[PDB]
Amino acid sequence: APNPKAFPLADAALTQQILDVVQQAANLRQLKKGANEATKTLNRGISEFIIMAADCEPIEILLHLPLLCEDKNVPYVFVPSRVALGRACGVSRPVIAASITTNDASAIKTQIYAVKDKIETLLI
Amino acid sequence: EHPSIRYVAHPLPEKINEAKVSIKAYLTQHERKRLRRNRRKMAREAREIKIK
Amino acid sequence: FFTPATSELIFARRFLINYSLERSRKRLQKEMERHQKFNTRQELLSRRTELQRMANLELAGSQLVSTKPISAVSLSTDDMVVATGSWAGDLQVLNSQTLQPLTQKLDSHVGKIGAIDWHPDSNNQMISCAEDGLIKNFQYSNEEGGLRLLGDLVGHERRISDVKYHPSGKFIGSASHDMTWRLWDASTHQELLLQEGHDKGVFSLSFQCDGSLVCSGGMDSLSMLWDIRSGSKVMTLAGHSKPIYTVAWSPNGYQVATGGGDGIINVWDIRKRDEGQLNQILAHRNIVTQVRFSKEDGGKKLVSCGYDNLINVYSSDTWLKMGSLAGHTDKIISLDISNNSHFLVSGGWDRSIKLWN
Amino acid sequence: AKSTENEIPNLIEKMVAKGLNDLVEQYKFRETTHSKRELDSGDDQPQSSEAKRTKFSNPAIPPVIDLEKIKKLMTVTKVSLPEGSFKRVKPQYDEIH
Repeated sequence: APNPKAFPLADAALTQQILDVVQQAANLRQLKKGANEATKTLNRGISEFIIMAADCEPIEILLHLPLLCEDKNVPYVFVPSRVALGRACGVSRPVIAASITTNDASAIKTQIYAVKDKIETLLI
Repeated sequence: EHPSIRYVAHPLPEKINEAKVSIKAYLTQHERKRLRRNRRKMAREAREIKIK
Repeated sequence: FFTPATSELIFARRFLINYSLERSRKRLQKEMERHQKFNTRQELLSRRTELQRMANLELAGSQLVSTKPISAVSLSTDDMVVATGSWAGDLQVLNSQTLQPLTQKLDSHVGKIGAIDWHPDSNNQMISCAEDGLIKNFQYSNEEGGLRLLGDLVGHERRISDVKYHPSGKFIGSASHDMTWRLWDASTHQELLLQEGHDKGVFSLSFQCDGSLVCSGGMDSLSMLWDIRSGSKVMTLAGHSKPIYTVAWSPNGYQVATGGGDGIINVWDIRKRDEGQLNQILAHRNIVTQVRFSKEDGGKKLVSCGYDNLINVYSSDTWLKMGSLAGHTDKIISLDISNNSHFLVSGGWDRSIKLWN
Repeated sequence: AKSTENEIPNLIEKMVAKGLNDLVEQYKFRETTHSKRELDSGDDQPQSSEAKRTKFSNPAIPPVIDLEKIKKLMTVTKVSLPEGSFKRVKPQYDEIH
């Protein structure tokens, strides 16, 4: 079962949507995988929204990213499966953190925005 | 007495029927390439055999 | 179904029943009196005026607070100062009308502040929750400094959403992302209840102001009205589709009002035994964060803020968007209304508190 | 599990066949996963065409079945009659009986 501190966890459909978005971004180079890269993105400001893995053990290695997001007002979720996330990113190896980055002239801008909105809805 | 002041209830938590959306598991570029390489290779082999 | 017991609860439960009952009776009497002496014209006119006033509120003062966003904004019982929890784990307090700080307290919570409530006994010992996973009472002094904590109350395991004070002052209810909602003994700081009645967490509580009934709004969309005394429920989940992030009663026990993720504020539980909604209200484009009323002290006026960048106000008979409140730049996560008057204090993701006058 | 028991040899080859079948449905992002294959089978169910495409996929994914078969096939040839009824094949010559 998934971690309590990994919050907000997505729901299934939402998770799927997010992964699709990630995949799209990966194809368009508008994504960055990896805790450290996510952090970098956040620092820059380029992060549109952050996707983490709930099933990161030891969860602690993420649980700065959420804080960062909060302090930068970037929405964020955890999805459940790090394997799935990795696959979406385009990496066989299992991944914990990714960042869909900003770029006005993306084909997938609209889609990304939708996902962002959804993420925001979750937060409270 | 009619509604008791002794007991603490723990009623049945109604679990909502969640729709199992079987996940689109994606592939790595490399994985995709491998898939393409192997199927195509197999096909080629078949052709060769079914022509040699 | 699955029914054990405890002695402290029993001791308290009788008291609750007594207190609730007398108060309830009084309320009923008041209501009766009201109908008896009212008229079509003047009352209606007054209501209209009130509505107009609400509409023509504008953003008076937006005072920033904290690094992270402002989870909770709670106006004192006295109605003089407001308390503002931010996500960092700090609960600054501001003299409402001017809106200037008294102190800061980062070393209180480590996690995200949940809700802050003020104690209904004017003697100001506000409570506040967190994802931190513990509630803290704070004996507030205007002069001494700012806040001193009294007692911490470890009951829940997971992160908390919302605490309230039961209108007596002897109890503090707290609901959490764990499955339960838990009522506390104000004096000794020890638990009694734990209603495991939702498949996901209890995201919000709300006591009825008479003191009989508590609506537990769950993350499941199962809003359960618990007779605390009985441990017995008069529920409708058939309100909401997404999670019930808030619930709050018209102080006139007459109504519960649950605000949602679906955005639709559902105002139900009525004299009507069929339990049908006089209405559902379309509150905010995105989600609803807070719902409030204000008939303590004045008249009954629904007010809600959302993740749409708008507060708005609804007539407690009609249920209508009587007026949008543009004022925040970003999301609004919490709000309170001035008991006596027209004077809203609301906060959020803009990372400011804001007044409306 | 029951489904697996009846029709499904549940090896690597079978899995491959299943994958192929799902692709032939249409499926883009590698259609759907297999916990025990059961889920995959269920998913396929709407498409409804299962065990034919392993009786093709083993002929391609290797040709060992083909080899076995060899160790044949008759068309409606010129002057079938149709009393005549035999046609073999072997690579030096198309041997007709």
